[PDB]
Amino acid sequence: DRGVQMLLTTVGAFAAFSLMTIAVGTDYWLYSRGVCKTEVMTHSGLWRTCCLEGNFKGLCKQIDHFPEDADYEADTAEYFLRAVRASSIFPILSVILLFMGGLCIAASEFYKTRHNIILSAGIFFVSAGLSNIIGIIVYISANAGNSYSYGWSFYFGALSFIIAEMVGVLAVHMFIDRHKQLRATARATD
Amino acid sequence: DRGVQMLLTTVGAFAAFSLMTIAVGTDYWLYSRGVCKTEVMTHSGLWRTCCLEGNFKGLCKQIDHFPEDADYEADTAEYFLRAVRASSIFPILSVILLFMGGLCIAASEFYKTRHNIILSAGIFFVSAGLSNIIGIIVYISANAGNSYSYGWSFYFGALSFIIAEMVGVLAVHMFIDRHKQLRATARA
Amino acid sequence: DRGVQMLLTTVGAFAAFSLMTIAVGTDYWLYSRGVCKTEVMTHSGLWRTCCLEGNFKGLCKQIDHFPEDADYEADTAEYFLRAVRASSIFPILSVILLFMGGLCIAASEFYKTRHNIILSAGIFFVSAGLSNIIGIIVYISANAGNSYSYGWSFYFGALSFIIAEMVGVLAVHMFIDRHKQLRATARATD
Amino acid sequence: DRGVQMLLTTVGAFAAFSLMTIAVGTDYWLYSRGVCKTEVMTHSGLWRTCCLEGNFKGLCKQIDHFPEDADYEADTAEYFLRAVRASSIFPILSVILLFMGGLCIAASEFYKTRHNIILSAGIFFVSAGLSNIIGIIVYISANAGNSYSYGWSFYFGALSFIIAEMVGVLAVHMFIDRHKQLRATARA
Amino acid sequence: KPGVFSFLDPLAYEIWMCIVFAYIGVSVVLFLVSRFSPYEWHTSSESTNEFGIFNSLWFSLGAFMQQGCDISPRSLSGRIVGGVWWFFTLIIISSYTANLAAFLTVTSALSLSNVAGVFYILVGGLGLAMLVALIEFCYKSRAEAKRMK
Amino acid sequence: PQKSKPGVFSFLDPLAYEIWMCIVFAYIGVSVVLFLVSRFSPYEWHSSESTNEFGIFNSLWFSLGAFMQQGCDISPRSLSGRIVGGVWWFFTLIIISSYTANLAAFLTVERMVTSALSLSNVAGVFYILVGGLGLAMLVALIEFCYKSRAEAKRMK
Amino acid sequence: PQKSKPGVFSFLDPLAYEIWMCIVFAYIGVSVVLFLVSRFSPYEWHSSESTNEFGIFNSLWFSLGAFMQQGCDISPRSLSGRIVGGVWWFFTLIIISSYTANLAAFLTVERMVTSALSLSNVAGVFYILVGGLGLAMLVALIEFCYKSRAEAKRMK
Amino acid sequence: KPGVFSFLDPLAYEIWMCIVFAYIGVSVVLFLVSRFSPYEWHTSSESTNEFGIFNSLWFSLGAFMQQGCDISPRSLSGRIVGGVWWFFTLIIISSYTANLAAFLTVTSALSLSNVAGVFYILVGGLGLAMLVALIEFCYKSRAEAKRMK
Ligand SMILES: [Ca+2]
Ligand SMILES: [Cl-]
Ligand SMILES: [Cl-]
Ligand SMILES: [Cl-]
Ligand SMILES: [Cl-]
Repeated sequence: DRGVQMLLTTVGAFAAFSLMTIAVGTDYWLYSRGVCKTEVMTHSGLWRTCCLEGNFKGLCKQIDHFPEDADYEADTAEYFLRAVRASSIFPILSVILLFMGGLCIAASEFYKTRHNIILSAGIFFVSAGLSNIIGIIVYISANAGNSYSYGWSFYFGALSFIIAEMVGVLAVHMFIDRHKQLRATARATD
Repeated sequence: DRGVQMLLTTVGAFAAFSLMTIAVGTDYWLYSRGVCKTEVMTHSGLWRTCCLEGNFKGLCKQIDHFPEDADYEADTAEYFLRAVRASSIFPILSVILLFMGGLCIAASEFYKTRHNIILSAGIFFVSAGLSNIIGIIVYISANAGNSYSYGWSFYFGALSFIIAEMVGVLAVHMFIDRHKQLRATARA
Repeated sequence: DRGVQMLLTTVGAFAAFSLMTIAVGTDYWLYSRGVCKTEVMTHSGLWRTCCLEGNFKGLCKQIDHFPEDADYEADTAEYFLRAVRASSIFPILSVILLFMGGLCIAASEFYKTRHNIILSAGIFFVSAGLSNIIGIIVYISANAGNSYSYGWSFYFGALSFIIAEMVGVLAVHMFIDRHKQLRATARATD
Repeated sequence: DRGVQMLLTTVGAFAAFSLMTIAVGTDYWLYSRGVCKTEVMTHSGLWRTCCLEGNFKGLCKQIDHFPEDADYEADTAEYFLRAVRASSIFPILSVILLFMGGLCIAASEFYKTRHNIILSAGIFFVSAGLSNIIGIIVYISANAGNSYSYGWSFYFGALSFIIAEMVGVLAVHMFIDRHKQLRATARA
Repeated sequence: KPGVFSFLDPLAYEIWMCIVFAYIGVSVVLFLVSRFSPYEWHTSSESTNEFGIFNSLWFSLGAFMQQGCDISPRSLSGRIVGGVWWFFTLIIISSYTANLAAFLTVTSALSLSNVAGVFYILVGGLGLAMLVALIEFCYKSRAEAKRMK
Repeated sequence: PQKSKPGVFSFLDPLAYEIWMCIVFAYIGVSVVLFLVSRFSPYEWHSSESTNEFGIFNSLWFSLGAFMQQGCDISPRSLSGRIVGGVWWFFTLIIISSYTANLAAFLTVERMVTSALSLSNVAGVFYILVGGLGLAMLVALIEFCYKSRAEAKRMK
Repeated sequence: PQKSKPGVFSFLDPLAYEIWMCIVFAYIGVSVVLFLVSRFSPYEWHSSESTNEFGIFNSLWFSLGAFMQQGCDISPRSLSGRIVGGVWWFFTLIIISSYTANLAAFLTVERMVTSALSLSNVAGVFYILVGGLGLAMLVALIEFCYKSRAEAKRMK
Repeated sequence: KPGVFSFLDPLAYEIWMCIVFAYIGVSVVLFLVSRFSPYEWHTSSESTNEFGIFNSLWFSLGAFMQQGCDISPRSLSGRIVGGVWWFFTLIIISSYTANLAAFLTVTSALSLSNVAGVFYILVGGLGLAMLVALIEFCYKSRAEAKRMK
């Protein structure tokens, strides 16, 4: 079942990476009323807000991550949260960790003798899922600071988190199986 | 004893089926103030409601499960609940499942070589109990949609649920014992 | 240790019986303002209320267990509670059960061969404790239906309950020891 | 290693004792608005209180633990609490217990044949931690009897408590190991 | 006028009845999914798990009463039953406590007259347990007496 | 218009939808991390059985029991597993207290768009419970039929 | 006059004194009945050990754990023992819910004769905890000294 | 202005600090009274109980968090420690929940911005656990590699 497990792990890793990259790139994260001119139905992502319908349908404007005026630097928690949201450090970190896990799996398919590469890939996928969770929480909290809804980029990110956790579990299972087989062979040959 | 357990299971299945079929077919589920034409004390069941006092005593009218209200802003949940209540699909499904379980108990007597019939009967009795619970909850919830009380038709259904669960437990025990005997004989 | 255990059981049984009898007989259960004539400081028990201090100090009057008027019978729970309180059935039952347990202990000390007498005594003492608990709850609830306090007859009843439970535990332990010794002797002789 | 554990226990005992004796003897338990004569920012300890700003900077007055109030309806609980706070009996008792634990450690160094001295030291350190907890609670409760904060003497006391508990655990481990060695030698 | 059983007030009588029915159904289904399969028995005959009908009832009671258990289901279906029962218990018990907090704040210390009913229930249960134990002991003693003869 | 009663799933009203989805994600992550830190190291293994019993399914069961304030037959023993367990316990305490603060008030609020709780306010919980019992019965029967078919095929 | 703060033992204020003494009596009775129904019958014994572990001290420990909503390593197995345990569990649920309904409100009420809780409102609980720790240490040390003296005397 | 850690609001900061101190003290005393006596060890050497310092800390954490434990104290002094800790936990946790209900009833559904802090704490704990496990694995692997040489 090593071949089936490896195929499932690779397919899931690629799917999670692609979903996370698409969610980061696209701008259907939220559906809220707003403007795209520097109150109409607009769809926004992590970088830009674009208006749908109306006279200016299709016009995109970059998201202002520091609204209001006077630049009130009274509470450092708000500034830290706003900087974290503007940088989108956690979704990008999730993308990078998923890419690293996929590269680890690909390299392991070459060497086939260093078991720690599989463990590294599993750790990468689990950490990518955790980073995705943090990024989702940061995005929602920053949005908190008019009925709204979440688009398909948000749910693509959620699905990517789920698949990343599943692939991490599969990679850990493969590492455990490899070490069990090594121990069994050593016991038989001793 | 196997025979004693068989007799107990058969008697309990018959009792539960009789109680359920009586509860479905009688009109004493609830006592409340109401009207039996088209406000006196009134006893009502699942289908029809009758007054028990005054000049209107003894007159039964079918329950209006879909009253002609304003009906604006009517969520599908309320309509689904009242359709389920009007159809009485769960008490009747409980009756049907009890009958099927009783048939399985009866059929196993002529097919003693087959053991899965006893398991099927146990599953039927447990499912009948679950359907009874769902029907009771549906009935009480639809009643809410200020003095009232329940009559013996309601408590007949409650007793039928309890007996059905007991008979299902007994049937599962009989199935376990039959397979234990089979394993003991096969081993030795 | 049979002698020490038997001595402790007998002494505790006698003490609990005496305390319960004294609590039932005496009338220092409660300290509440009232009258003894058919508002002064009065002490009451289970049967009679007596005034302390004042011009009528030392005068005792039987407790009226059905106060107010019109003899309302709308709720049967109140009537049942009031009848139970007036009869004092549970304290008297506790006294009777303690006496039966003491008689069982004495009979066991006489027969010394039937082990079930010890078990009967233990059951009697435990049941007497439970009856005493019920009697206390009934008394307090009936009193509920002006700062007050509880006298030494109330606390004598409480101490009797505690000692009865301890003596029941000791009797059960003695029964267990007797059966263990019987089993050990049977095993040795077989 | 036994020597490593002994060194760690001695170092921790000395550190905890020094932290506690510094916390008791310095005046930076709390920062709050107050008066150092007979309303500016003020740092206060267990015994005395001094202002740190204005013309009255650097003037220290003894804390009035029994202010001349109307004093009527003074429950014994409040008087007991303020007497305990004024005496500072629990921080000083913690210091004394830490010193006794250190003396026990040294005596065990000079009396290695005896094992109960290590256990006594562990008990002393745990008791010193418990006394520290009680003293902290007493201090905070007496402070309540609206902006304030704690200074480094308060946190020195807290760190002393933590270190004392760790050193007590280490001493108990050393006692257990010594008795394990004794049992192993006696068996073989 | 509050009664001695006013602690049942926060929930309706129908809720209590349906709670009893749900408890019975959950125990029966748990025992069924734990014990019916012959492949869950190994080789009298010994079952892999300990979830007989009496043990299943005990487990369900402990789960509902926020008291835990000494055994836990291990199979998929048994764990489905246990998880759905846990969810039901959390919702129902939380609702009862929230409505009881609402009822008790309609600061006055609670009186013994409001919990006398629970005390009576406790003492009745203790008496029933003693009677059951004595009946079992008498039956076993009579059986042993017959065996000796 | 008529006052609207709480929905059939009104027991989810005390928390927002984002909180619920983040709770689900946190639960999945906690179970995965617990399994990883429990089972990955070959030095916790002895054909070969593990020192602990925290496989992925057991880890999910333990985390579910912790969230439901129930507990199971197992508990983590290692330092890393106990860190996961303790932080999950703290999360559960905070979240469950916040959820159960005003559950009854959320279950009976009437919206225009003390009284005892009625069965109509908990009917959804009852429906979910019965559906879960039915699903468990179906799963058990499917497993039984599969095993019986496999055994019969192996015999013949 | 000055407003009176809650006493050092204000955590007992939600219930009346009669309730507390009846709770103590109920706890003693429950433990005694549990021990009786668990250990009295010779048919539950095998020099000879019992089938269960519900001695009087273990019964008291189990009942205390049940009241504090904690649980211990043991649970009754017989029918009578489980009846005792179930009725005690129901009693505990009712009493603990009633007690914990408004504990914070009882801890901060000011009497003339939302705000965070302060340490002065729970100082009594802290004092009781530290006193219990000291008592446990004293009991352990007394047992150790007694055992050491007995062993030394047996040696000589 | 509420923060991300507003769930700690119902209790004062001093209460949290003293809770931490009390937890440490209870764990240390429990381990001491369970393990100090040589007569509690039987015959490396095996102890009668399982209440070492790490296990004692785990037991105290489980008791405070309303989560139970896999072990329970058996001696008189250990049970005194456990009972007094249970009493403390009941009082403190009940007071926290009552004051949290009061804080939340100053029906509005809770927002994720009020529990973001607990989510951050959870993720930080998971990351710390993974790092600790990896460090332990690396140390064991290095030791095994040295032993191979
Ligand atoms: Ca509450
Ligand atoms: Cl974007
Ligand atoms: Cl009808
Ligand atoms: Cl009298
Ligand atoms: Cl000072």
